[PDB]
Amino acid sequence: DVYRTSGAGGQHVNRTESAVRITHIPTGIVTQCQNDRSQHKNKDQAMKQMKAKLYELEMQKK
Amino acid sequence: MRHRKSGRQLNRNSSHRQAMFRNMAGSLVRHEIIKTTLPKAKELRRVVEPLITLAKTDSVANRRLAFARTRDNEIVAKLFNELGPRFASRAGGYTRILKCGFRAGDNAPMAYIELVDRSE
Amino acid sequence: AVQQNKPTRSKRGMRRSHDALTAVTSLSVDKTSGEKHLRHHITADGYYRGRKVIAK
Amino acid sequence: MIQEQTMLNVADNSGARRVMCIKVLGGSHRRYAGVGDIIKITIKEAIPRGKVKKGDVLKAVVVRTKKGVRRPDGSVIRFDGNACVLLNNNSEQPIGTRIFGPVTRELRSEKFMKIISLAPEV
RNA sequence: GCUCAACGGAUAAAAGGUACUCCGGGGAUAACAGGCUGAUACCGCCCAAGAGUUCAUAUCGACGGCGGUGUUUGGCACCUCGAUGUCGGCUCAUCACAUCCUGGGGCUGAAGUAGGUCCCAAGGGUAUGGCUGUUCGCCAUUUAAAGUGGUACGCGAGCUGGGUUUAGAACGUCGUGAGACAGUUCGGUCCCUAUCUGCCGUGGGCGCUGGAGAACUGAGGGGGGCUGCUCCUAGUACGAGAGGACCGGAGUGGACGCAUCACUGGUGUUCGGGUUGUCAUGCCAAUGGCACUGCCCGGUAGCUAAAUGCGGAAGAGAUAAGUGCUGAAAGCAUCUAAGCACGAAACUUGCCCCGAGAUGAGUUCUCCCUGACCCUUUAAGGGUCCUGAAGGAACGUUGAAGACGACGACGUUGAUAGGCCGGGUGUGUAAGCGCAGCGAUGCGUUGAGCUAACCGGUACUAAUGAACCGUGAGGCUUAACCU
RNA sequence: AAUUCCUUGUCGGGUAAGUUCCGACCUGCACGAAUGGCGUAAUGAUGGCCAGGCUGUCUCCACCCGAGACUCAGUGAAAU
RNA sequence: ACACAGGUGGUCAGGUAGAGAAUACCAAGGCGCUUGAGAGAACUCGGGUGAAGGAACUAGGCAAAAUGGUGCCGUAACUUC
RNA sequence: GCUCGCCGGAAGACCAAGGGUUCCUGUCCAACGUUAAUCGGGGCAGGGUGAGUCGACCCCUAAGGCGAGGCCGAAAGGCG
RNA sequence: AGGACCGAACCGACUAAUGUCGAAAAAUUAGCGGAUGACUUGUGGCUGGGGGUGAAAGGCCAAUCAAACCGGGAGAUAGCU
Repeated sequence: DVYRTSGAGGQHVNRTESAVRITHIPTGIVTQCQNDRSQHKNKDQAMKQMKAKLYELEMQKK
Repeated sequence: MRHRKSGRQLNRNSSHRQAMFRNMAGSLVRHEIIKTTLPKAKELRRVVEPLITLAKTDSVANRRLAFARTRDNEIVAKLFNELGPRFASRAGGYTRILKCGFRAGDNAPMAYIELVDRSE
Repeated sequence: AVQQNKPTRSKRGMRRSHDALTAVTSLSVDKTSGEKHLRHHITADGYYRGRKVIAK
Repeated sequence: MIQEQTMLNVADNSGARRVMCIKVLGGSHRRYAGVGDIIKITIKEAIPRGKVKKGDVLKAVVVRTKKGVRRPDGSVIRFDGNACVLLNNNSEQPIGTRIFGPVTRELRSEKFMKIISLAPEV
């Protein structure tokens, strides 16, 4: 899922920033990543947390 | 959208409008002829004539209604003793409307409304 | 909202094309008085169709 | 004339007291619900010892409306208050047995014969 | 020799903040939008072992390859910093199909019913709420379906200003401090009468080659185009049981559109009545004024909906995907190459409305106009006087017509409007008087009195006779018909 | 938490559904004792959230009374 | 800047109802606000009413609506009593 | 002049402040009045303001100002 | 008795609409806060520009305030328009 978010200002500006939202149906987990400022890399870092979060679910069931 | 409606507003609220024709009706029967705007005169007929219709049948209750409306004893003095008597045969249409011209002030259609009789 | 450009005198004149006043052509003399009065209107002296109804 | 967010009184001994219309069934984006209509409602008020408690979502059929219904002769039947009979969301069968009020002739659709037979009037 | 941190060294003595800001400049240089590109994103194809019961072609399809779209994030600064001045919501939309449904089909490992994948198709429809400032998303409940995008991430000279972006303030963190921030949290002016284009309506002028009053043909254009459930056919076909068709017909709803007040209601400050405080008519009584109509209760005509009827087609022609027939090129096969037939809410029609300014200005029907002179660039000429018709317009009484025009009815050869009479309808037992009662008050007279826009009649009033505009037989050329 | 980035954190309650609200755990990015700490009756044109009453805010708009708007007569601007 | 819906100190300030100088109607007295007349469209502003439901609107019950007086009855948690 | 409507602890009647003849009368209508105007706080001309008791002035002081001499300060000038 | 309560005058200015070349260079309309006090107001004084005053906003100091107005340096300077 790809959605936008607003930004800051100082006079009248309008800065919209994109955010990535990965959703895993088998687990219902939702991981977002606004760390970077590049759609691709944000998705990757999101997938970094996505895989890591899924990895933690393994350790609990373990 | 005013479909099949009746009664002209005449740029005045109900209270003012009613009090207007009440005052005008009294002044009408006093001089038997007055100069006013055409639109105003055309609506004055729907007030004075019903009163003249009530003057033809004298009684005690009608005199009270004749006072209920117009709110003046001088008018009821003229009515039931002058108009009602001399208008017994007249089957409606006691008022005549004559278009004089235009007011020199605001250029409004002036009209002379008088009683049909006005023997003098 | 305002004009982007100044309207020429041509457009000004064309707009006033339908602003010209009309005539009367409804004159009529009284039967008794003969004064030229308006149709359906009483004369200056208070006449109408041969009757000085105003006596003024 | 029963739309969404409408409080209705119960006309059965199911233990409920007051319900609220959360969604009028029928067509897509349907505004009202007549007497002979089904509506999904929730129980906002019930009695202690009942077969149903506050917070249950189930279907119910209207029986009395203040708007009332019309007849083929043009006559209407204005009621006083809104009433409905609870049903079983899956089977649509009535829950209670007793009916605390009169109904209309329109419920004679065979799908609710129990309601008519258990009705004191009409 | 010091010293040139930046090493042609501004003398060899010199750190930060500003969202309270201010001045001079820039699209030479950034944020939103647009533009070029298309790495990334999205979509569609190519080969392909294997997973898969046998078999990849039932899909998927690793490992790799080739292109399209300009819907994402970005790249480059081409446009605007003597202003392109907003995220989201509300309202209103409009277009493209890579289709969410409905419709037409291919295959099945679809038995049936019901699904999966792919092809054709844009006509029409494509939810209601809780949380959040929301786009998004989560959840609940539906629905036939709750599609994906473009349109300055549609729309702010249409609205809101919640978010974020002015000045105030607080908390955490950082800083010696001013203040700052991958931060969050209270309170915070949205300016403008529309000249032009456009669009929704409505008129004036002229033209249509004679003028005028009506009726139509009809190019062309627009509106309309959704769909569920129940029963029947038949609980048949198929099927092991459970289940349970296609096709065609009838009935009944949801949303939407049009029209209409007869029905149920709303309103009805022009109708009737109740009543509080107060003022006035000398007092009581009876009424009127004022206090949002003083507050209220009912209510006619209209307008109007929640109310009542109606519509969505059926059908026809030509096609899409597709099924075909015959059949050669290729002695066979094969839907095609000639030829021929079916085949979608899609195309043109059929349904409704506009419509001859369609200057290509149409057709039909009816009515009216056929007088002397001059000058004569000897012209489809102009001027004088005599004539001025058909019809229209003006003015007037007005309309369920209407912003102003326009349109419709009538103008005494009269029911156009008002008044009047009768009745209807609505409101609820008037006033005055008599009787009873201590009185308030009640009873009888009386379902009376009073009744705006309603209906049927009546010329009492006002719609005056006439004047005004408009004319005198309508060019040339050619051909066909009578002398 | 007026403080918690990850995060709408995980459980209780409240609603059919609750990123806010009210209790609790403590994993305190980056609470902390006069930069006062934790509570606190009363008070507040205070911030946030429910319940009842109540209504045209809304489903969904309709009618009516007035001042403009439109026409007529007089006068007569402005930004651009 | 104007014959401008603004601002400007002190005194007197009545009758009925009313606690009151609130407020409603009036007295003495003073004005009808210096452009009017028709029409009764959309739409804008100032108000009234509304079937059924009752916040489903929305950032938020903003605005509107509603409650409202005197006498008596009665009144919880909590509390610095 | 006859009715109607509005304010009435004010849109009323008097003083101080502050303007400065705007007050009254006759007369005129171009300019001024957001329209017309024989009307007016408009133009023109004439007229009106009378106090031992009202107020100011006057006598006496408050905050505070000025301030002979005096102290201080480049001068100006400051305090008193 | 009360920086006590309800609530006019008076002072103030939280909400909404109208207004935005307005009637008005911050007002009007309908509701609100205080209303015996840290209250409000009239008259006359004192403190003044990098100073005055401030229940502290960087708010006010004659509609002009992160630095008033007037005159003079001064035709300042301007690699920019």
